[PDB]
Amino acid sequence: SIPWIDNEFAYRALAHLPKFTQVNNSSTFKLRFRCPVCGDSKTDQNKARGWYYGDNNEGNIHCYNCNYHAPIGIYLKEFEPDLYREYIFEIRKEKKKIIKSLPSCVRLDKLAEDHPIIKYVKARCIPKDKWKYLWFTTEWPKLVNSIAPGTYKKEISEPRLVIPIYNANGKAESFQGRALKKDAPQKYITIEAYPEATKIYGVERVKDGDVYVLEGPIDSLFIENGIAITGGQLDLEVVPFKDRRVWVLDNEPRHPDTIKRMTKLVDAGERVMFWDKSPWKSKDVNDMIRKEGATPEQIMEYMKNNIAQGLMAKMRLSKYAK
Amino acid sequence: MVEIILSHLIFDQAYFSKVWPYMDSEYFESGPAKNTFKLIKSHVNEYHSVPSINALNVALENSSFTETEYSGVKTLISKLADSPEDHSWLVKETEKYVQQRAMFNATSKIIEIQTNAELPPEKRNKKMPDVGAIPDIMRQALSISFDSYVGHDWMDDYEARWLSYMNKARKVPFKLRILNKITKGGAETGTLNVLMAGVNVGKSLGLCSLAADYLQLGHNVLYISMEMAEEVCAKRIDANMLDVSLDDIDDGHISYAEYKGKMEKWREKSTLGRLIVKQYPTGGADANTFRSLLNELKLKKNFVPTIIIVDYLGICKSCRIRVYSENSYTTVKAIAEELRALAVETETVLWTAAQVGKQAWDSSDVNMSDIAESAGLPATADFMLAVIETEELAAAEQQLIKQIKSRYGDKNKWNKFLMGVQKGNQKWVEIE
Amino acid sequence: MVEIILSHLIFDQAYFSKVWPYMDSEYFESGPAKNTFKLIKSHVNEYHSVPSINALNVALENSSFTETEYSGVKTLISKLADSPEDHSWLVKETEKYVQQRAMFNATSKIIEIQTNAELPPEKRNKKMPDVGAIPDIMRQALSISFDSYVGHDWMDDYEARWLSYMNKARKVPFKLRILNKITKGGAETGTLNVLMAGVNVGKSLGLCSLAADYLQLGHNVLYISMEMAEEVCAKRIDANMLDVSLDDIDDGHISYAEYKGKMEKWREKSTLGRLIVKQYPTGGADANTFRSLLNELKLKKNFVPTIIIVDYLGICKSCRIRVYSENSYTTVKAIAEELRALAVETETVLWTAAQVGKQAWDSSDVNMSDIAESAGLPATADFMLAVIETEELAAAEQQLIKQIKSRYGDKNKWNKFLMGVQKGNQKWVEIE
Amino acid sequence: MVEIILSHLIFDQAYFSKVWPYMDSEYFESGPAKNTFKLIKSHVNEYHSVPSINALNVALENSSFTETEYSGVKTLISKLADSPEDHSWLVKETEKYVQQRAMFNATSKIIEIQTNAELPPEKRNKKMPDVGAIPDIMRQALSISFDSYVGHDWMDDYEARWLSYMNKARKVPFKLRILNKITKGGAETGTLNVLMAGVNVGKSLGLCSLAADYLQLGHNVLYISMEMAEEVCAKRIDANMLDVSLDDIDDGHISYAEYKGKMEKWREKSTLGRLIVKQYPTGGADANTFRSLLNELKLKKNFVPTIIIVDYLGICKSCRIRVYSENSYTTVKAIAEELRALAVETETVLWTAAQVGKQAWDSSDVNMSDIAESAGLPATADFMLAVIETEELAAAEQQLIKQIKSRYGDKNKWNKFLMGVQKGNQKWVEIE
DNA sequence: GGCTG
DNA sequence: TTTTTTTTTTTT
Ligand SMILES: Nc1ncnc2c1ncn2[C@@H]1O[C@H](COP(=O)(O)OP(=O)(O)OP(O)(O)=S)[C@@H](O)[C@H]1O
Ligand SMILES: Nc1ncnc2c1ncn2[C@@H]1O[C@H](COP(=O)(O)OP(=O)(O)OP(O)(O)=S)[C@@H](O)[C@H]1O
Ligand SMILES: [Mg+2]
Ligand SMILES: [Mg+2]
Ligand SMILES: [Zn+2]
Repeated sequence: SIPWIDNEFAYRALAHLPKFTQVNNSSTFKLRFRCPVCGDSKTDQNKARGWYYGDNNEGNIHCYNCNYHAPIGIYLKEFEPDLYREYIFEIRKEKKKIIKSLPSCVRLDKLAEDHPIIKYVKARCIPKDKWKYLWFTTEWPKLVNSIAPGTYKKEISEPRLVIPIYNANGKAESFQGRALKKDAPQKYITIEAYPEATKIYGVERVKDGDVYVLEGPIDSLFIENGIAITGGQLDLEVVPFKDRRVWVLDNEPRHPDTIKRMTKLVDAGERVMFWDKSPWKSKDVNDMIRKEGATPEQIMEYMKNNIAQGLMAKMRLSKYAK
Repeated sequence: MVEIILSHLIFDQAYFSKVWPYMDSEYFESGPAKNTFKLIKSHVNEYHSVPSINALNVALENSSFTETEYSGVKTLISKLADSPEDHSWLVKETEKYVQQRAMFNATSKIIEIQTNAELPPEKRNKKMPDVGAIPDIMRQALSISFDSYVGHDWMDDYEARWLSYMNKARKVPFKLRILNKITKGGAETGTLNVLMAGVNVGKSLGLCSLAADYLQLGHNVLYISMEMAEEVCAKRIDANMLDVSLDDIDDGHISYAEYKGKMEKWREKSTLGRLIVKQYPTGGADANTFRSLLNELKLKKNFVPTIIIVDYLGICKSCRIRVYSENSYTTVKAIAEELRALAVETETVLWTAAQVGKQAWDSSDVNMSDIAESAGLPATADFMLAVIETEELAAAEQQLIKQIKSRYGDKNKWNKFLMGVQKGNQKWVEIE
Repeated sequence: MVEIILSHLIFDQAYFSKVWPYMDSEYFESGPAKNTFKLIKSHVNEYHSVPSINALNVALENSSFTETEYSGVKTLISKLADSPEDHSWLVKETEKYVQQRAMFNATSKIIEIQTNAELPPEKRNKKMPDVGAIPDIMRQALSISFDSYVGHDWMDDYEARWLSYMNKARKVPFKLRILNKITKGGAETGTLNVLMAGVNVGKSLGLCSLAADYLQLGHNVLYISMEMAEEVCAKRIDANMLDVSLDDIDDGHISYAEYKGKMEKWREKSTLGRLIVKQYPTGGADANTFRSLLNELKLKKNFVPTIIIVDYLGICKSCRIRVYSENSYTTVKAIAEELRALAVETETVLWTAAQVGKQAWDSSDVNMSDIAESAGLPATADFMLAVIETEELAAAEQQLIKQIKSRYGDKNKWNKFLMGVQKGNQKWVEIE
Repeated sequence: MVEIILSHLIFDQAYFSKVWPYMDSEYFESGPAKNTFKLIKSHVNEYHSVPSINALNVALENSSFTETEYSGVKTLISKLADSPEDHSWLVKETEKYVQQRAMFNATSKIIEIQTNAELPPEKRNKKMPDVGAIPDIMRQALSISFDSYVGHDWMDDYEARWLSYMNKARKVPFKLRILNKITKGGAETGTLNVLMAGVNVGKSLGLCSLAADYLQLGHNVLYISMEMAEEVCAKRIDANMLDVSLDDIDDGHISYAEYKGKMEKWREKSTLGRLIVKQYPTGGADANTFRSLLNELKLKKNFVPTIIIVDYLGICKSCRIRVYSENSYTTVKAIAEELRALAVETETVLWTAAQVGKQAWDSSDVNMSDIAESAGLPATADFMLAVIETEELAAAEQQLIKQIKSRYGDKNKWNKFLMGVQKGNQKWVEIE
């Protein structure tokens, strides 16, 4: 198919749609908009469940409200035949910033031992030394607007735990804020100094031997050579130590997305971790530590004797499925 | 009370043996309870015994479920515990819960039926019952009690059988004594009775005469005609009942005054039923069509027939068969089986007609091997009759009946009785 | 839809007289519509006539309603429509509206009954019907139809049926005295009538004679030909109508002047019908293509026929069989059934012809047993006329017509009759 | 389920006897489970008896491991309880667990072999097998089970086969001396027996007589009828058992005193079984429907049949072939195979009836080639009898039961034997 | 703030 | 919509 011309035609046709958004990352062409087929959610007028994907082999539209999915050509012919004919004829026609200041931030290692967040991190059972990499803020929106103005409409006083993300050079080019309260718009609000900032945590702290890729940076704290891809799309290329890295996901065997990711990793022949014999059964490492009492050295012992790759990984995954 | 039901299924043999055969997965919920009951039912199917807690939470729950379903099932299984309750209150409460859940499911189903039928065609979700069969679903939901009624025990149910014998609550007597002395009281309710006559020998004079007799006997008669219009069949019935020749109604020798007088004389009699004639195109009506017609008659005209007369069995179509078959053996047999199933479902005496083979034409005797369309039709019929008036009986206004297959009695007792046909009045009279 | 219903209750007579007995207050609403209908019903009860707008407003003024009710009723009364919609659509749409509202009310009532049933027995309403009344209630919702016509009801349609016998509503005359004599007034609508041709008997001569006779009587005739083109069949029709011999047209004896003069003379007569000749390839026309042809003629040509004449039954194709054979019994039986179904569903007289059996060919007398189509044509044919052409009859320009199957009347009344066949003009004349 | 396996190894005894030989240390784990199983195996090797919990603690004390795992092992032996689970489920679950672990170990071994093969020969491991051993070892993991017997060995199992000869354990006598003589002990369990005859000849009569004879021999007989109603079959059984003619029941020549007296006289017998008569629509029940019926009969009452009389297999439907997808031959063969599979599964004698062809309806002799529908039904049947009735036989109240197929004896020793048939009593009597 | 096939 | 095996049935 012809992705670029389809993307252009979809852009022309859907420029006028409600909630139209040009959600285009560095490698994908997605358009977010309110689904004209169903008007998206009747209750929520700000929902834009109409999505066009040009990254797909053929730019395809799908609504998450009316569950209407089709190619761009089908929608164009069934809704705008006028430009559809011109498009179908065209078918054969073609034929960096570094964060330097920490306003309203007090590092946990230098924070007072009586601070409530210190007590919470004790409930989180984080190693004391790791506190020299985490700050606490009472003015997270204020701090972000001080560093990146216009981010927050109001600089409300919100206490969060700020983990700066240091590049291999050790330069904080981003930061993730964890809301202390159980209720929040997002558990981990991550803001980067520049769009090309590193999405991998602990890169500056990588040592010799195998490197363990985890989910949460706090989880990586308990682990030597623990790096954390800070959200985003899992891309092998952006990940260093492509020779020696070790994949460690959450212990959620019945969860479908986790096993999908693990299948993706193993099909790339990677070296992954398996929990099919773990004495603890919590979802993640920190949960095993705080609940099952799991201690980090036992965890490392288990993991160094549970890494599998290739056919070994595949067969050990089959059993771990369910 | 799902938790109590599950707990006493696991931890009570008497309660299990009492309530398990009436348990269904569509009674508990769309969450943990349904999954737990699925595990229990799978274990009972596989091993014919009630599972324990270990079997539930290891041998069965360690299979395939999402995280939320797994957590719910684990919590429910851990919550199960034996509780001392009387085994008369538990059964009654479980029966009430089952009845309530059956009613809830039936209400949801009929709501979905109405919603589906409200939608226009091409999106009507076929195989879903029509709006006509809403009350039967509710009636089925009402009778969902825990009573053991599987079949007819010979020794345990002889009282009801004797009541049926003494009441004779299966026979529908004829108006002809000759047909009653060979059927031992007439035809039975769930039966398929057949006439075989040939071409222009009868085969609708006989059906019309039987319909007229049943009408005079107070029965509701439904005449489904595939080969004749409603008006011509009603004219034959009028000739039979008004004692007027069929030609006289055509030439015009009968006045409107006497016609209306005879009709009103018949109306005032309390011993007169209702005859409804419905025509379908030749080859365009099946058992499903007849069921739809019955439902429409019951809803609109409040008409529940006791006699159903199909003018011709061989020019109908099979509801089960989807692709037309050139083999007349299978199609006619399927049609006859469907008609007899309809008769036994509606408890209606079903009369129909069959065509004899060309060899039997102008033959003084017609054997069962002269059936034309299919040899499976005589196997499914409860009573067959053959009309063999060749040449001399026509001059004497007679017809000879052979009694080829008789399931009401011995067909070798009174094989021939020489019925008195009258073609002008379209009726049968005896030779007493 | 409620606005239209109220407007055409106020401003119509036939609609009122048709839909008033099936109109209830609970069918409309719980707001302005219900109040307006209550006003209408009160006025019609106190004064047995449809109220006017001024009278309706006076009644609303002298009524007990609050401010919001007063405003709603006033607005609705001011919003009435006197538009003259078509009656059939109006009746059907109001019937659908009434049925939907009745179903909704019944479903709500059964839900309320179930909810009341699941309440402390000491604490429940006594007026609420028991659960066992649920299946009956829904039945009353399904028994709502403005007009009940399911089949022909004996003793309930005797006055309409008599008007059929006196008015001969079904008969279509023949223009030949002998054929009218043996059919008691001609052939009937929704029938299949066939001609059996023996030795030296063309099948299309008789069909063209019948088509011409029907054309002269004012009937719309659709002639579907298989083995011949449209021009050839219409040339046979011209030979019969213009009195020109068939060979004279090919030779050129008749000039354009005489042809046009005769055609315009026929066109002047108001007792002439329309003839539409449609050609189909051999075996390429089943009795489903004819339905499409009729639909196209009705939509485009506005031509709705009363007579359909198929050139030859054997050449046709059975839609049910799909597989085709030059001379196979199963196909002929299916073709006859499909054509008779088409005749019944279109209310038209359908004519066709077949070849008699070889033994029938040699014998001047033709027996139903002596027929190429045995038990297939003398089972689906209302009338089967047999045509015999021997050497002596041909020398006298005659053909012996024998009646082999007559559903219309007695087959043996006038079985044999001599017909004056003219093979040049393709005509049948009577014999004194 | 390693905890359950270890607990029932230590405590349960028969489970230990059945499962211990098929136990290896590689099947459990690489952690506490493996250590516990190694301790148990060492103890059972030292002392040829199952150890106790105190013995396990002593073995842990004297034979020690590294404390890291030793704590896990000592906390692993704190949960092994008696937990009296059922034996069959425990054995099946242990077999499934060991099979799964064997498959996992085989896959890991073949992966390791492939990895070793990739390595250069300089540093490759020597203990690992070559790649050529990958298939066979996989087979060694495929054929792992607890079934010590894979088949029947002629010389090894000469014992336990002579037991089947002393005690028949298969034969069910017929209550008729002639049938026992021609069968050498009666019909066998897990067999399909067929009575073939023409239409209206006695097939249901013979089946009812057999059912009555079995009922008199203390047998549970389940009569499944596809055509006749339950009351009709029960009336035939009453006529056979109560020595009252069918005419007497339909003419009122028997009083309620006689009927109840005879029924209670039969009830007082200790040599009487149970007869459940079940009715299904024609063509609306299959082998799975029969299995569901048997399950509900076993649950809702203490009824496990030993004789199953299906009225006619030809009017059933296959549980594998879709409806009317195949011809008569394939469908009837599939139905017969399904019925025989049901018979062998339930270990019951299954009697049924079949129709003969149209050509054998008036024949004094019936051959195996006269079977209607499939010819695979004689192939699937274990015992087939042909019921022949002629005018001379009917004049003497006799039939001509002929052996068509016999897997119980030589069909030629007594091929044709006369049998008196009382049609009024629906009874078979033997000429003596 | 993402999430489809 | 044709094609080919096998069977079963029926009609001539
Ligand atoms: N209008 C009539 N007047 C007098 N006799 C009639 C009339 N119609 C039919 N008959 C006679 O009734 C018999 C015809 O049988 P019907 O009851 O019409 O059914 P059928 O004709 O045998 O069925 P088929 O399939 O059409 S042959 C013959 O004996 C006719 O002579
Ligand atoms: N209800 C009955 N009343 C009197 N005699 C009967 C009755 N049913 C059967 N008979 C007699 O028993 C004979 C055989 O009947 P059945 O054995 O039931 O027949 P079948 O083998 O099931 O075949 P069908 O059903 O008749 S095609 C009949 O021909 C009659 O002589
Ligand atoms: Mg007829
Ligand atoms: Mg029977
Ligand atoms: Zn949408």
